[PDB]
Amino acid sequence: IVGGYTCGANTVPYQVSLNSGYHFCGGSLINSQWVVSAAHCYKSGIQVRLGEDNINVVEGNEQFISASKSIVHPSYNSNTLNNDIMLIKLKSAASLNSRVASISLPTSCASAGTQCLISGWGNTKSSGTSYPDVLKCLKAPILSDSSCKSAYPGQITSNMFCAGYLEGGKDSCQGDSGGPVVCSGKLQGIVSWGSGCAQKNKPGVYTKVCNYVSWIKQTIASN
Ligand SMILES: NC(=[NH2+])c1ccc2[nH]c(-c3ccccc3O)nc2c1
Ligand SMILES: [Ca+2]
Repeated sequence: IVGGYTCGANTVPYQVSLNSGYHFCGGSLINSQWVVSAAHCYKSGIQVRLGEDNINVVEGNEQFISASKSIVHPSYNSNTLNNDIMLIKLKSAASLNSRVASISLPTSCASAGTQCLISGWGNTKSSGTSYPDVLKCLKAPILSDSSCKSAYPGQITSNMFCAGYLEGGKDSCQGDSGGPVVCSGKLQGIVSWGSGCAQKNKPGVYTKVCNYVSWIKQTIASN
């Protein structure tokens, strides 16, 4: 996260870190046995880390659980990143409490102007790599479809939305992929891609979760 602030330990209880010997992506806890992240974060050997704040120190509240299965959306396209969503079932259920809690799925899509909270342990520099130890937060508004499509002509599908600042300086960045974009207490987006990080006129692009709620529900129901 570039231009963001330190969230404060466990203030984002649904945030998870996907770890394979190092933190590589973020994710969101939606129930005690399922996490939602981005299909481009897929790999085998994933350990899900819940209740985390400093990812390099065990400080208490952490729950490390291995992934039992990862379900990438069947229509995920790695060249366009369309349908960039994945579900991870945990080997055992997490113990939910005030530090580890699930986030609700939306009932409607959000409108441009809606303010959302984006969080993650990704890069905090737009030029160079500086990964933080603790969770960073950023408040960003959803942008109108015309500004999004004017910024990335031909690259935005109806399963994507832009959020951020066209003047530059604040954005999600590498290491944040798969994490949450929460607006009014509902999971509306998943960190998916962007051109560089925090560059002027190049906002972040996110998976539009409201288009997948029925798939998420049907898939969890059958697995
Ligand atoms: N500017 C952004 N809003 C952004 C967000 C997530 C990203 N994730 C990545 C990324 C880069 C290399 C490998 C995996 C990634 O998810 N770049 C990213 C850029
Ligand atoms: Ca820790």
